[PDB]
Amino acid sequence: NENGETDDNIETVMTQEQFVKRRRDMLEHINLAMNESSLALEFVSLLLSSVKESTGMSSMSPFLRKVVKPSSLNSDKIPYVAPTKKEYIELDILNKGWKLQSLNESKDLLRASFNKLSSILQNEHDYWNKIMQSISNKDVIFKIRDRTSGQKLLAIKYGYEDSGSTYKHDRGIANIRNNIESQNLDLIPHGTDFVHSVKKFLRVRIFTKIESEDDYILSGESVMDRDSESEEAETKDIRKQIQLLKKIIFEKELMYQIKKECALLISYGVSIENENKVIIELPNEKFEIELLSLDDDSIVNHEQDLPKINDKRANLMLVMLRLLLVVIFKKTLRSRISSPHGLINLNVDDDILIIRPILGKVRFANYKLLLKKIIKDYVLDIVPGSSITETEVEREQPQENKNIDDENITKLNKEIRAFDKLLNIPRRELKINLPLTEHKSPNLSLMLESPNYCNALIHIKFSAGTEANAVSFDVEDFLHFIVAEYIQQKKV
Amino acid sequence: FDFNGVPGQALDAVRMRLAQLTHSLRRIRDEMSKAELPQWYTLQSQLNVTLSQLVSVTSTLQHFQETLDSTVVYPLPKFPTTSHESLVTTLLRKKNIPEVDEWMKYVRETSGVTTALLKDEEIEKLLQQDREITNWARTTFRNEYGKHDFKHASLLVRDSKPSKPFNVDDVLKFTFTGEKPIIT
Amino acid sequence: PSYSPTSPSYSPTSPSYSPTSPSYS
Amino acid sequence: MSNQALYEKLEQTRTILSVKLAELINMTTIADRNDDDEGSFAQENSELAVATTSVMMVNNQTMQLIKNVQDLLILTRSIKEKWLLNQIPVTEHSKVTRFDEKQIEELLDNCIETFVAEKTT
Amino acid sequence: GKSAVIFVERATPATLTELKDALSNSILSVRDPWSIDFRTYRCSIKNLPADVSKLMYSITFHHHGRQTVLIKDNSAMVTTAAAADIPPALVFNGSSTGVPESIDTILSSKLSNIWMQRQLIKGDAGETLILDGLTVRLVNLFSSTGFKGLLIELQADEAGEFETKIAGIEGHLAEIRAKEYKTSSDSLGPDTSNEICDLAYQYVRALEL
Amino acid sequence: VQQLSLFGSIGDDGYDLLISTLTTISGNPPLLYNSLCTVWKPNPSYDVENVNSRNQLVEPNRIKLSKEVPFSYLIDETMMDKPLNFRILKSFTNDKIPLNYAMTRNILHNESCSPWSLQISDIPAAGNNRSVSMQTIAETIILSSAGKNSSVSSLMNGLGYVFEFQYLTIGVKFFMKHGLILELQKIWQIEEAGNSQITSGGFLLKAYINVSRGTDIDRINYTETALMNLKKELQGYIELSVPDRQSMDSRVA
Amino acid sequence: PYIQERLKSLNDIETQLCSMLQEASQVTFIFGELKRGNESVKPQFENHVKQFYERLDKSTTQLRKEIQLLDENVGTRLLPINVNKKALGQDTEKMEEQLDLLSAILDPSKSK
Amino acid sequence: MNVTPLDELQWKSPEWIQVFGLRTENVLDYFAESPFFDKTSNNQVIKMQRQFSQLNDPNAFAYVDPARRQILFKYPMYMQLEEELMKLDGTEYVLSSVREPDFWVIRKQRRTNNSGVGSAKGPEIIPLQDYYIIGANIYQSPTIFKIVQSRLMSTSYHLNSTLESLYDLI
Repeated sequence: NENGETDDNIETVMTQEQFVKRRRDMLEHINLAMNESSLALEFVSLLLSSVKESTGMSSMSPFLRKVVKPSSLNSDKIPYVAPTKKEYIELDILNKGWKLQSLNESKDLLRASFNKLSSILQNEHDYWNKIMQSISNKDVIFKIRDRTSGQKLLAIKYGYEDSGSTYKHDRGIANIRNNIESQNLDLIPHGTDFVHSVKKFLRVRIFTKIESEDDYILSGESVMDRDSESEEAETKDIRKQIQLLKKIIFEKELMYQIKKECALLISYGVSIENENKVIIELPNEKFEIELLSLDDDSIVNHEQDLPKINDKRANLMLVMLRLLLVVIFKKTLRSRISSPHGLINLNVDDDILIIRPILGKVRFANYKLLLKKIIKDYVLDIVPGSSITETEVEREQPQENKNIDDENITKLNKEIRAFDKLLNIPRRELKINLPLTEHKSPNLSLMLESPNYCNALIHIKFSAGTEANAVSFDVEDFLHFIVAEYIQQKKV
Repeated sequence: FDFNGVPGQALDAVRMRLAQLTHSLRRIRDEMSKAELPQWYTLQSQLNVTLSQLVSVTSTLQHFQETLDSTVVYPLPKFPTTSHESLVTTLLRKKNIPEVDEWMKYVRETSGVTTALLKDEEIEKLLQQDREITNWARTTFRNEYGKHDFKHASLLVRDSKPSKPFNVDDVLKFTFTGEKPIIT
Repeated sequence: PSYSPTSPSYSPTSPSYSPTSPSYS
Repeated sequence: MSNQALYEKLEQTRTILSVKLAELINMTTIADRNDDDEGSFAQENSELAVATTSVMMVNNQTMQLIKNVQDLLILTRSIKEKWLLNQIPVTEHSKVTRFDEKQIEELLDNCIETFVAEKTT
Repeated sequence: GKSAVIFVERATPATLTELKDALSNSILSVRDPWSIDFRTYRCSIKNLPADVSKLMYSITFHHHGRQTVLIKDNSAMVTTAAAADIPPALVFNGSSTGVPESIDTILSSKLSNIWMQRQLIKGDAGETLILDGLTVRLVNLFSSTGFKGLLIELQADEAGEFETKIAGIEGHLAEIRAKEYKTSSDSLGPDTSNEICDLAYQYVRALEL
Repeated sequence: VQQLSLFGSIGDDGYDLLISTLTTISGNPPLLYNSLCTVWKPNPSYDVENVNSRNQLVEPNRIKLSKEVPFSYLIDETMMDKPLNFRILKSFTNDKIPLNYAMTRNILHNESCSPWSLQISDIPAAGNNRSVSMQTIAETIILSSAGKNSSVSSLMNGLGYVFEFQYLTIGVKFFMKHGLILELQKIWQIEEAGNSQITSGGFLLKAYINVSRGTDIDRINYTETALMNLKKELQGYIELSVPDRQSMDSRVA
Repeated sequence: PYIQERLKSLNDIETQLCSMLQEASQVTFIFGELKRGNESVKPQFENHVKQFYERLDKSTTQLRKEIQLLDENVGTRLLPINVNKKALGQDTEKMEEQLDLLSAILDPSKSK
Repeated sequence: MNVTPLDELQWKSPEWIQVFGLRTENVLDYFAESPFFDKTSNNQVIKMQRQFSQLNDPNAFAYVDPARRQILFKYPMYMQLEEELMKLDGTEYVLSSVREPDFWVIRKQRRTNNSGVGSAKGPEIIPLQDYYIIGANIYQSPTIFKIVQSRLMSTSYHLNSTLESLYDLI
């Protein structure tokens, strides 16, 4: 109601000729009275007779050039009597009732269009009732003003998306009501389309090129997130709009996958022409997920159900990759809540950035393939009767999950703990392993470390006996060789 | 001693209020031309609402010497300078009405009267007075609205406020010197 | 004190204040 | 704070009370109220200016009345806004944490990892 | 970690290079330059009689961090002027503003009434020579009164037989004609929970005459 | 460092509310913290002039050693337990934690020492009407100690200072926009003859920003604004004001 | 929320004010007939007239009362303390992230 | 039926042939203005009344003046008429004389101004209450302040209310 009363108090109008002619009316009709008040300033020169009279007189530039003190009077106090006593004067007092009557007629007319003007404002009373209904409790009461000016102009209120932690650019929400009793969702860009216009979900897609190593034939399979193509978000229903707001949250989430795109740019795995980036990794040549440096997931396709083993795995990717940047969205807020400056400006060294989509690629590919290859090299030590085992032991030694210890604070401790158990996933370097012998007893051991998908294998070995002898060394070519040297210094 | 002290007793008083309604109109006239932007709907009502008030004081200032001035009725005789360029004198000394007088007729004719004389006219006066007396009835109804009220200091403070746990300044004084906070 | 200078506008081209009738003989 | 906000509303109300009365009472004076009695103190003397009272009354009283209303409709919807500003709503299942909250989650993540990542053990 | 400091009192700018080469064979690598500021604060206190002491020494190292050791009457205090080196917890609960400056700055500017800076020796563009189980540092010491002498800093991981390492280097000094030199590994007595402080400290022993 | 600040207070009554409010304005929870401050004065037995070797008029001042006490050395009851600082402060009102604070000044419970925040402040900026309290602070961090007499007390004596008085403060702080901090705090005098809460009745409210510059009029002027915005935004709820300069002068007194 | 009731009580007081206008508008045109000498509806004039007074006095008590109530709500910890509209976005959203993605990662791992 | 009322035009060219050059000017004004009602003309007619010879019988050392007349001072034949006019209209008191309905003039070069008045006299003061009319090129002006104001004043306001009516903008 207040906003709408303020709108009527903003002079505002978009009229061509209509708006134009009216303001010209003001100019001339106001100017008239301005100019006639200047005859009033001419009566001022009419005084003359005094110096303060001259002051008043200079009122006309023509008085500046018409020197005279000019005028003189006599007495008709009798004529004052005639003005007052005349039958004409009695009658003229009737011109007082007459003009005053027509003024009262005007008054009545103005007054009535006023209650009908309050009736267009009841459209708004209803809109506020509509807003009272629907989206409520926890939710944005963002109050905004646009169309510039800074005062008056256009002003209203609503919620938006990013909040705690900072993606950074073009992130928010803005909401208004149509005459169909439905709410239209503005975004301050992401340009309106009641509960959106066009929506892009993040999407995913994983290909494998095998052919049993036959013709370089690659197929994909994609974990699909489609609630439906049919849209409801009913008019007059903010509850359905709350659902549309949840859709809006998902759209804001895709913006996060844009940061992951950029975080790819720090790696050697596909980004082609600077116009499209493709996620892909060497082994069995396979590909996992995508979204063009142009965008992510934009909706228009045929709809059939068939699945595929690639497809099942692919849904696992999206949730991880998605999840992984909630982590980022979390360790950002750790710093913010925790220390003064704030976190702003996001992932220097692409250390913070890299986590998203960088550690997943690493994880899958590196530790795993390299461990497999280490195992073949450990088959070069496959020769002795022997034995040799792997643990989470390196993993156990650092980066504990859900520990009671906490940090500085009770409030701080909780969030730190939340980070930790999810932190396993983000930390995913290879654990490492060992092998041993007894009978006057010897012992050796190796650790696989991924540092950014590059693989180090650092080993150890001690032969425990009456007098102690030992060596430790920290590349895969040398590892093969070290194993050959170990055979000689072992039993054989 | 040669020529005369003619008139203009409250003339200065008219001039002052003549000017203020000129001054407030003139300024609105200057802005009225920058139709590029209107001054803020508050601003124009501040200037055009005290600019209308200016003409109330200028309206009344006319009646207050109103017996005196119609009686004075000065028409000019002057320097011959006034005679050359002529009109300025016809213009500057002329009272009439504009196209204005006409909606004055529209209004006069809008009333229920015109040529029916004195006895019937005196009666209409008593009748309009009766309308004003039926307007007093507004006084009676205003009593019903019955709305007039007010917004011992100590009596009211107990209800209202107990605010302050201590002296801010003294607290600090202590932290810095070990001077200890005394009763405030 | 009141403003500063006094706003000219002086005018003989206005609507009109004089009528006309006392000619014919 | 609240006090200052209200004071304005009270003033607006007082203004709205004092002007339909001036429209009524000034109606008497506008209609012209020349008194044979010497005591009565309302004036309508000169031509232009006594019917000018009628032109001023129109704009003054009628817009002060309607204006008190426009400002008081602002006042109304202002308080509404104040109330739609909202308060801090606390959690509904607070003290009773929902979802697989715990290390239990550490297990969940390991499952996904082995699932998505390869090797068959 | 063990340590010793050698000061060549009677010397010139060139003495450094003489010893630099007499060791040119016994080298492994040479790391980035180091620096050191050595201040002498004369106390301003007359009320305390000649029965107990005066004088405090202030040693600023550029050992990665702008850290400063104060020494008076065989007691050593360790400070930092580097914002990064602040204990995290002090910053969080507001104890620290996180804006430190040099303890010396404070001394000379805020407690200047109690302490007057008497002497200021600096050692610029020092050289870091790396051997096996013995890091050897070298620098020329300058006052506001000219060259003062040459300085040798000996830091070693190996608590094992540091005694031989010291003796060997003193040999090289006899060769290059380095006569009237002063040496310190402390005096059997202090205890190390933070050894670096003590080592940095000895300097004083070598530069008191 | 330059510390620009505004002060005020609330009774324990207002705390619960103020909290809910402050959390929303800042968007961060309050974070529980504490600190002990030990003040030292020049040894009254020694005596020194007010001039340097560089003829400078230099006045004697107090030194302030500050650091955190882990709450384990501060808190009365586990039953209260919990993580929440405001409900917990009512538990703390009127009276002391274990304290006896002397013990820690010289170790106990053969020893080296902790890190300290060693500070010395000047009276807030002379100003006819300041919009904000602007105060200079000289600080150094002590990292650890060495030598015969390595207890913090010995060290201070060696430098020619004497222990004067001490106090503990516990509160919550809000981390906010452009280095703005809000502390809602309680203060306790610590003496050997028992501990009393200086802030008994409520909380000392401190909103501040430490600025690295001083000589960047711009960032200084920006800082003024920040604090102003706060006082302003909370106007009609709580007045943040400039404390009397005279009340923030740690000089001889 | 349950205050949407108190909100509608004020929006109705708003309709009461639009009646202060609507009613006194008749008072305007009706006093028009009255000074016109035609004493025709003088009783009816009095009626809609005390009615404009009545509507605004009811509105005056009703919004004045509503302001008293808002001050009372402000005094209560039910309404947010004295001050300003600011971000709630950060809170629930940040945590809830997990709850949806975690619940969904549970869902695609085993089902039905 | 319409009136020229609060002074209008002249009577022009009609005694421009008879010729206007002061003194005669006053009489020309008489015909023109349609405003000589009693005394001046009456004085004119009584002398003008004799029309050769019916029967019509009924009774019916220099420098001294009025204060305004002393200020005015008359030059030529109109000065002689002035004596006649005093004679026509003079209520007499001890050191004083008052007039009834005389019409008279004050002038310069191309134009003048004339009044029709009543004088009240005394030793140290004397005032004439009258109507005043200015007269340039066959036109007469008769005007009133307060009437003068109501003029462009009501005009200012009606035009301001046009302005206020135009505030019918959003």
